[PDB]
Amino acid sequence: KETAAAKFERQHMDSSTSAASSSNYCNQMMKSRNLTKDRCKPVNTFVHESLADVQAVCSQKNVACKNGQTNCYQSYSTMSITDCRETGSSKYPNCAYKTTQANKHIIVACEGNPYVPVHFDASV
Repeated sequence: KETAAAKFERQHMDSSTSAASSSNYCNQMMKSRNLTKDRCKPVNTFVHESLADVQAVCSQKNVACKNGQTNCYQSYSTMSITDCRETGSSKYPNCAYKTTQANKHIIVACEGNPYVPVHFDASV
């Protein structure tokens, strides 16, 4: 099985671009990151910053997670992100996503030693 940290990296990291290229960014990325394999993952955020910068969020502002856990952290600075969400015409295996590029603070839950992101909670 995938470690929690590796799954976060696969689902949420895109350090190769500074921002979403086009309207087709999400369709391309959701597919290549294997998030459309058995089903269409309905919502997924990619972060366009270095892994180091995202990992550093675990030592930033400690905040509650949406679910009530206390191991979430909000980035002090805004980061380049792309929100990917299924559209109305999306039907597995023909997954279709809307691509929304933005610059926001990210909030992640962190766990482990080393203490690293294991879940993407939200952006603000």
